[PDB]
Amino acid sequence: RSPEDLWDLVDSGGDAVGGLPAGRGWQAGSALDGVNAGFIHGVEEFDPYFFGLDPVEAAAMDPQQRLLLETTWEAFERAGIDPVAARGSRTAVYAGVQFGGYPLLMREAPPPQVLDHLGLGNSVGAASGRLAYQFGLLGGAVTVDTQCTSSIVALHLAVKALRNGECALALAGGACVMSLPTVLMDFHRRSLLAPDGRSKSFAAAADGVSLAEGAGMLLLERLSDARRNGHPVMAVIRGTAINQDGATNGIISPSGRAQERVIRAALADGRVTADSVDAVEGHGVGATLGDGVEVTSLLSTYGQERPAGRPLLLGSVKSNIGHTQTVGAVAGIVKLVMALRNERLPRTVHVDGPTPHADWSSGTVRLLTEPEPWRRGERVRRAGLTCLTLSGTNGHLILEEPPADEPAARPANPERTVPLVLSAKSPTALREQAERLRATITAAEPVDVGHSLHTTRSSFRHRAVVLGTGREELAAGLDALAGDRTADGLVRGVARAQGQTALLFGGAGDGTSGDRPADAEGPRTARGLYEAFPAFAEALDEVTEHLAGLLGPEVRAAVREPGPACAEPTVVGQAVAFALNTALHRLLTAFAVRPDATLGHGAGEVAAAYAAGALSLADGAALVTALGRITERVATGPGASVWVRATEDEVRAALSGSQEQVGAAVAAVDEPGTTVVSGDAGAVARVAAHWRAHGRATGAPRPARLLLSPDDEQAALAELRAIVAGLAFREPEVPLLSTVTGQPVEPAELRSAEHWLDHLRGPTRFLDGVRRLRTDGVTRLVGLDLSGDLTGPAGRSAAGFGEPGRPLLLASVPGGGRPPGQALLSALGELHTDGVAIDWSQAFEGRGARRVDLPTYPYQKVRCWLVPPEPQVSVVAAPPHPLLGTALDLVDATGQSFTQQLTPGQVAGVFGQQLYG
Amino acid sequence: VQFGGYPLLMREAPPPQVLDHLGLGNSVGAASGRLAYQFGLLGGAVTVDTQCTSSIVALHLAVKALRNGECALALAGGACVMSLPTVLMDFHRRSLL
Amino acid sequence: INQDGATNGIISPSGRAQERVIRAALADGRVTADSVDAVEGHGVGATL
Amino acid sequence: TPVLPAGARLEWLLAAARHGSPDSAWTLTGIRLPGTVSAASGTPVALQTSREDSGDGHRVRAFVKGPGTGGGRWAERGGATVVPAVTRPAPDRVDPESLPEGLAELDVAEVYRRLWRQGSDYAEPLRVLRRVWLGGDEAVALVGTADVPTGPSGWSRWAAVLEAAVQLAALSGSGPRTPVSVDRLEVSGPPSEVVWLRVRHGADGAADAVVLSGEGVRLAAVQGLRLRPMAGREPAGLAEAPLERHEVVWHALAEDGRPGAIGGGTGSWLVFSDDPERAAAWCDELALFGVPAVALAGEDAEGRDGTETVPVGTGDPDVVGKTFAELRERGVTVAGLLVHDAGDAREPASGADDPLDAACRRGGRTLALVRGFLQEYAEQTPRIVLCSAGAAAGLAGGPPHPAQAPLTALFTSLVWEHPELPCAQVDLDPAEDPPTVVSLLGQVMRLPGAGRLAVRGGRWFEARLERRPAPADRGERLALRPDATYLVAGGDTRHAAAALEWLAARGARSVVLAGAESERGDLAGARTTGHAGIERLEHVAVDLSSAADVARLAELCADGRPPLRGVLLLPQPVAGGGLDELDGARFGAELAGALRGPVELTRRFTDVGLTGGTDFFVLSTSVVSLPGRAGTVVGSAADAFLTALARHHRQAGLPVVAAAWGPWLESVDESDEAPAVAFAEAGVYPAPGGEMLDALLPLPAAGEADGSGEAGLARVDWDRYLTAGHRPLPYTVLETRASYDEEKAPGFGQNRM
Repeated sequence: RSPEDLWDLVDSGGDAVGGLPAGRGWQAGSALDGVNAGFIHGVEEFDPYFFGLDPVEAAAMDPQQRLLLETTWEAFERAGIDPVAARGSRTAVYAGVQFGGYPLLMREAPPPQVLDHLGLGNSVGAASGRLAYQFGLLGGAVTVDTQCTSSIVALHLAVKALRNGECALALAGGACVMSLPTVLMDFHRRSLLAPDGRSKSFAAAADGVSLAEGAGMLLLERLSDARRNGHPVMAVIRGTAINQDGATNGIISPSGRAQERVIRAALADGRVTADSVDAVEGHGVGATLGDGVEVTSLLSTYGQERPAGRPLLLGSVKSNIGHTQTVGAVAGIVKLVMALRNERLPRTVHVDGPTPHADWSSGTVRLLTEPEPWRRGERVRRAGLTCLTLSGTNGHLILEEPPADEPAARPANPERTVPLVLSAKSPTALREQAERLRATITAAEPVDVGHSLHTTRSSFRHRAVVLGTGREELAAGLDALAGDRTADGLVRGVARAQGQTALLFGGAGDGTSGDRPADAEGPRTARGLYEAFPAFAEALDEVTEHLAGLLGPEVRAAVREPGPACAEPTVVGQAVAFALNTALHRLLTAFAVRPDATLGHGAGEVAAAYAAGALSLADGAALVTALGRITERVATGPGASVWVRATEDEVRAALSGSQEQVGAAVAAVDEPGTTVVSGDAGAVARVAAHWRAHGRATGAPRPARLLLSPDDEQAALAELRAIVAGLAFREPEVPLLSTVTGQPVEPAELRSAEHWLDHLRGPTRFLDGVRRLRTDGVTRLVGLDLSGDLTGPAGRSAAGFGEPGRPLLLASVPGGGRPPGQALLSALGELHTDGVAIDWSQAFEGRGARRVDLPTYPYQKVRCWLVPPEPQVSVVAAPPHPLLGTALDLVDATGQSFTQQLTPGQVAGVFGQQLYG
Repeated sequence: VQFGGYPLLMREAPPPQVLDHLGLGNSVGAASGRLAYQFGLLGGAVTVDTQCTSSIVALHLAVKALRNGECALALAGGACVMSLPTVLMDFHRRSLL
Repeated sequence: INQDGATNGIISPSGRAQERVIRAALADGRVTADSVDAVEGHGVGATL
Repeated sequence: TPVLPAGARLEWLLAAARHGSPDSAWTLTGIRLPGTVSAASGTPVALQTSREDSGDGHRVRAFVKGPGTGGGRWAERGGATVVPAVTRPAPDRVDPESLPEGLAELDVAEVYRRLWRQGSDYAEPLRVLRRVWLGGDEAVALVGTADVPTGPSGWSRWAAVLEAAVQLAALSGSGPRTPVSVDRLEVSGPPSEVVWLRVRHGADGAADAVVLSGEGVRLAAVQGLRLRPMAGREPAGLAEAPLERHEVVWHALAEDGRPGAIGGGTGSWLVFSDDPERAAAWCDELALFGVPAVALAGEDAEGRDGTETVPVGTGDPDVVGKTFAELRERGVTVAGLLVHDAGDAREPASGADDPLDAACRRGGRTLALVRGFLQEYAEQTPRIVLCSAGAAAGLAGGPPHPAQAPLTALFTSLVWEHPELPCAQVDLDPAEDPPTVVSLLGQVMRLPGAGRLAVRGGRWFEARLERRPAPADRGERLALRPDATYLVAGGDTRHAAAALEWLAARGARSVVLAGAESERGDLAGARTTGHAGIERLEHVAVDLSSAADVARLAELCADGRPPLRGVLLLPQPVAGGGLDELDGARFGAELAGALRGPVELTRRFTDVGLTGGTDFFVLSTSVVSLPGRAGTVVGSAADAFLTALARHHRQAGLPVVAAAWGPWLESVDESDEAPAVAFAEAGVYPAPGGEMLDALLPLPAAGEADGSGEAGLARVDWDRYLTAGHRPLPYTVLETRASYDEEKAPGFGQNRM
């Protein structure tokens, strides 16, 4: 199922020819008794749902179309190209295929549904069309037939298309499946098969040919374009030719001369010289005469020009796998490509001695009777294919090494976290990938595996992310995924296509609510992000070094080493909170998280407005520092605040109806079960006592949260109007909601010095803001929880909204995970899992990451065939005596009777006497 | 060229002297092979299929072969014969005609 | 030659592909579209 | 299973009869249609027919013959006497519009549903009724364009038109039935594109019919059509479904296990618990989230958070109804009810160890609650959540507690008796802290309709009923060890005789009939069939409700006989009863009466160590109790309790098993088949007790030490089971949870769209 599987077979010196396939519906009697051939087992099994095919059309498709379709996906995956990125490309397709007769299996007329799919399911020219349709490719898409040479002809045409600049990529190969037995019956009837079914390539033991199946596709590009795109190169195809035996007197060999011409034509096309070739993967099909003619034509070309001490090395993979018919040239390429990578030439099996039908006596050519080393070095390694056919279209290719595989010059690093990302089209295929991948992570570099997975593979509907630092942690996470058992290192889920996402920005001071063990640890965690994510470090300094000048360099120390002041209502705290909010927003957008709305609480509204694009970064810091100084006057003022476990309408009614309320008012309305009250410390404390007398809980006391006098208002309006008039406002990219209104912000409101003071002339209405995000379609909701635990009141106000039992995802980005990066990567992993198209590159940026090979997709195959599998073959019995015919069973008959019909061609066979003509 | 299904006209089995010629008589790859055999031509011989465009595709490749200098002349075209009625029956059944 | 590929029918995939192949054939021949007098179209008789 | 339609057989005889002639008018008489022509899906069929001319003028005799069964021989499947050239006039232009005048119209969709509740379904070419009217002992119909090949012109349309007459002849009846004979059939020409049928049941057990053209011309007539002599022929031998093992398997919600939102202002939540602090704390959590709620507890506890005190502990629904009626008089609107059970905490709270009485207490209380509340506000379509703890098999948290079992029975009773109400069972771990109430109601409100959910650790599971093959050949290889006694207990004589026959057929040398009838009834027939292989047979006449008579069974096997190695408590009948018809006192009495027998035996045999020395100890239950069924509350409760009790001993390492079987074929009464007819329409088919015992008994050596869940063994078609009864909203035990976010392209080759 891969080049490495072929290499393991070939390099171990095995063979793959065996007994006939069961489970194909073959009616064949004794006519194949004792025949051996190289079959693909399970060719009748396919995964229609992976390709989006209806299973009745997948039953109608010729197995050759199915193998091309399946093999093409795998070719893109090993090129390291996402097939979704190939859609709309100028990729051309060239497929060698022959009509296999698959519809002729049917014992009875087809059902009316499958009948309408048999046409495009079985046309030869439809095969390349179906590939280019499925993969959305725009180049030419042609099928070719020349019997055995069809694959080498497809490669030649693809090389000539790429050199002529028709297309950016070309995709070339073929398929061959014996869906019907008839070709085996014919080659057996005419005694062409070797009696044991082995193609004894070039051996004195040569006996005959041996049939086999196969499919293969190569993805091809001009070497200069491949290199500047940074693609992998497995080998170089350097030059190609086709010719024809034609016809002649037959005292000269047409094939002998024609093979000598095609070799010289291919060498000239490649602009190489015959002395520079090391090996030939010859045809060597095992016919007694043909193997002698081929070796003769090599002796008269390559065998005349050898360097001193360098015989041409000859072999053939057809000895390991049989003939393979239309794909013979692909099998030869896959062997040579793996031989180049492993730096060895494999043995040829079943050689008893070199065939007597050629003069080996020159010593300039020898069979690979034992494997030989083929190290990279000063002499550039090169090899040739031949492929031949009785209808006379010959071909030859020259292959060459890849360019030098230059190392990364790889740096040392601490073990920062790696996010492995997996996805599949169904849950079982997800767990299959976890098993396949575990055999790789236990050997390859974890950062290189992680960096490969997010870019060289497509993203499907069922998703998982595995986080860790050590190879053992990643292996433990993958094992838990494979076992379908939950572990904290991983995240699981299914992509909702709905994009609708919103982002929540906090002010500094709300950590006064008392959860300072979290609201100081959030900022300490945000310090940890500077070490792990370059986009954060740049963004933070682009606030800090730009705008610390408004406060003096003391704020730079507070930003670099955050502490309790970062959770407190102060100019420094407000500035630090704005800096860290800005840095996180620039980090999340570097991960390609895009908000469809923003909401900001208190002074966090400036950050939410900045993130909505409504301001420059400089305007933000100017406004934040003004609101910072106003906040100092309020927080240092004579008043107080409390929270009460009573809702707005309860508190407002009890407050307004009673006395002992003097100057106490509702400051915030953020979650259904509690509200915050502020004003005179006397009235505020007495309102709290009143609610404890009603048996409610209260949190108390705290500093003031509102303007305590119109004196403070007039001072603040004088300070704001001067500054607000100077800010370079512009209209937002995405809807910005305000906690002043609980509503979207208009152009004039954005520009209003009154509006910016209304954060201090409250209440704050965060509950209404979050409730509006959900009416307006927001499915997933992200907290910049550096202070006030802002996602908590968001969850408690969001979840009770209304009837439909909707999806709701709450994510906290500077979260509680112990290594600081794992909290952020876990939150991103959860968004990516739910369906956000996150760009993982920030986890791998600034590290020694290299692309490496990975397993390919695990199809979940099921039987797709026009007929049920046969019963046990014991059913068969002798034919009727030719003119006695079939015995009837008319039920009440007193003695048996029989009938025969003789058609005209049978009549002349049975009536063996003529009288008078 | 496209596979026409011609041998499927038979009701009886063929005589063996016909049977031995049905393979090369009906293989689509053999169609271009016969021409280069009969006329003794030495250039590459290719049979192509792309449904209705099969001829213009064959002609396009022949123009490229001549421009590349692969050959002295090129000989390009195609054929289509309804040896069986089944394609008319499909287009009539689906009311495409 | 080109394929019309596969996408939403609303943007006329065959229509766009036909416009591309015409421009490519002109660009291969080095001719310009004003210098063509007539075209022998497909015109198979299918209504759309 | 596919069958040849009776109208097609009746046409097949006519097609043979008219073959030799151009004539357009025909008569067939003395018609017979014995047996049913059928073919298991994917099998060839050979057909033969003969015109065995008697030489008596008109009298050609026609026969039709179906093939041998396997290597068997041809069999008659119809026969008729022909009379050509009918040569007599008939009435003309009989107004078709006069036919419906006395009669009420029916929807054709309900007509084909009525026939589906007679086991019969039809392909589109036989769904040829277009309008139907019915009244008293007759029916009439309009038949559509019956467009058979050679039917719009040609006679083959008679197959469909005659099958429509059979559809109407069956429609007036009850119980599954099929034609047997026709006394006369008379025909003239092929049928028109429209025809009118009249069918009349005026004769004793037989129907007559007329077919008219759209103009009212006589096209055909039928006399003496009979179906009754093949009403209720055995559906068990006809049904396509094999014997299989059915299991309630818990699947983790690994994908998509995020709770989502809660319904907000659309009502309020009633929260009842055994613990007033739990109901209070969950009302607090709902209040934090802005969801209005009320805390309730039984009158056994104080108003510890101003909680409503409910007269539960009285078995009566009506005082409970009056208690909620006061809440409706406050103006309360209910979104749903949450009932929370204490789990095993009743054991330290009471100091008792009485699992059957604990089940009787729980069920009695919870019925009074649920009925009393449904009687008051079911019109609001309230959601119901029944929160058990430690009820679930097949999961972590140790063995299930059998005293929980009334809750699963009560849940499935709501699923089938009030299918308009969305509801769920949640099973908690009994010893871990319960999850946040928002996690419960969120995860529940993912479900339209109904389902069973369980929580262990932070992880959510959903139950699915799923099915796998059952190797009966293990029972062919099971030789019962010869140096041993086996018990057959508690069954009626029909089950006992079949079990005894299976024991003899498996080499059992010593047996005791531990039945109540066993040493008092005429069991000489049972002794006779037993002694076809049983060397030693003995009988007890045991009352299984008596600890003393159960102690007599424990004195046996200790009495020096060949030592005990198998025990089988056979199936038993249990009284019918829904949620309606029932109250908590009645439930406690009936459940105690149902369970005491098998409980006291299993207990006593385990206390004296005859259990575990025994290789195979089996308790009977119904497969129907896995998804449950309407009107069988106590039977479901008993089956659930024995399932949990069996697992409690199995997790203690003992070879005790509860078998959840289909109906035994030998237990189908020949006198009145109606119980088996009801099962057959519901897609449950009887099977031989010996084949089920063969598929079951050797298996306990395989372990399956947790992951088996609730398990059973029967012939069932769950698609019939689900579509029988009635249910608008999905039920995730039987059915896939939901659709999900994907859609499909127009595909290759399409110039369209």
